[PDB]
Amino acid sequence: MGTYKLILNGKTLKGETTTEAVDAATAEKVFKQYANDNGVDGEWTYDDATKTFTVTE
Repeated sequence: MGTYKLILNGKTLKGETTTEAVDAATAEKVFKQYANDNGVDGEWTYDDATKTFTVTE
């Protein structure tokens, strides 16, 4: 597997968490719960080189 670094990059608040899965779609699907619960809903963009997945709002 690979560890995806979730970075909440919002217009009011931010967050930083980490979760590993077989693919990007699982990282996104799972973290969306927390993202919207925390108050961030934006553009989900991934970088496999850095293993980062930023939600920019």
